[PDB]
Amino acid sequence: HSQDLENLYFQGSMNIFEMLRIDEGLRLKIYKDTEGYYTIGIGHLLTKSPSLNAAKSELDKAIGRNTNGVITKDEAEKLFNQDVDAAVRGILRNAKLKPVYDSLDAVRRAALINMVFQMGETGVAGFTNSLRMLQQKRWDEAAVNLAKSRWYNQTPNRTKRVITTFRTGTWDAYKNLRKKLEQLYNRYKDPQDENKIGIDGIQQFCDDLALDPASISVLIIAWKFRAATQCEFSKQEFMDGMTELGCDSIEKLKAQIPKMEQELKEPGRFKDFYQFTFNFAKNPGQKGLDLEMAIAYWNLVLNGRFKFLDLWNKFLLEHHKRSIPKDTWNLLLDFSTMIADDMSNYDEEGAWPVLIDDFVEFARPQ
Ligand SMILES: CCCN1CCC(N(Cc2ccc3c(c2)OCO3)C(=O)Nc2cccc(C(F)(F)F)c2)CC1
Repeated sequence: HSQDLENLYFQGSMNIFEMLRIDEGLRLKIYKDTEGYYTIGIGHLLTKSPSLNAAKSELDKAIGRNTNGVITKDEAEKLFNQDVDAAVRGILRNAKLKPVYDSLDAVRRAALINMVFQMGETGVAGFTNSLRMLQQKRWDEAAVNLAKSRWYNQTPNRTKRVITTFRTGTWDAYKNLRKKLEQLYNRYKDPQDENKIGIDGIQQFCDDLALDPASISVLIIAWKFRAATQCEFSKQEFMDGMTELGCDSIEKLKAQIPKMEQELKEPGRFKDFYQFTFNFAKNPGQKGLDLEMAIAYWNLVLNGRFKFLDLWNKFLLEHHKRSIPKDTWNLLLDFSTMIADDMSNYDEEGAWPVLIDDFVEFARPQ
């Protein structure tokens, strides 16, 4: 009962959790962070173990049920609140942070905690001049000074909101952000289902971004938004992606697209994108991907990368209808990577899909 959120009902509805939900984002399924470690919620590290089962054990232990690696928002808030309590304890025994923290009102304390989550105690303690201004209630001067920092350059939109919070002592920046995202989402949402954007809204989104829906850039955007399926774009996907990408407008999203595209050059990221495509393309009711749909997506994602793509098309157009399983999809990229220009190094004993064995027999003589 100690962690029950009902114990916080005397607070405002806006709080540090909701603040970090906007500034960092909330994930309700176990995922791997930057450094490859299993994480959930708002940046809550579960374990450094490579074992997902280990991560699930820790999570189940913490939540008190068999989660299967999926939690609710309220469960994420409980984890986050533990983390906040630890951050506050640290602040309160730090001679450079305690005096300013103690001096601040509740809303501005949240802004300081936000900073500590982003940059750690040492990072925040480096702002000696600005912290002194805050301790002295010189809010406008503190705001001006913080805006000159590398922090501002690293995360300008988050930093601006945190600074506004210090300037005003209100949640205005966060109310405004939420409203801006709601109003933007409302431009695209399905009028018959407010939980998602349908085909017409996706088209409008593409048009607003000046992109052809058939372009690889649109698939890259879906990948960055971790979209579940090609047929719709959920409210949760839209909000989570805009949050993760640090964007509260179409202009900002447009400026981010080239950066998304560049990520495909970093280690493992093209493979991640390629594998994502299968799940996105497949009918949610089906386990495999219809061959015709697989061809369409292969032609988008592998053109200019897979030197045998045209022969692959010729091969498949002769083939009978089948569901392409995930493993066959995934292994085609590995085939593309290893295969010699004349196919002379294919290992028939490599446990490739039969489809690829058959392709090599078809192609070697062409
Ligand atoms: C070779 C693969 C081509 N590809 C297939 C999927 C098409 N499509 C759904 C869509 C988008 C626009 C359409 C349409 C269907 O029919 C008419 O106009 C989507 O990408 N949907 C989508 C779903 C969630 C998020 C997003 C995204 F974030 F905008 F990128 C797009 C876009 C074109």
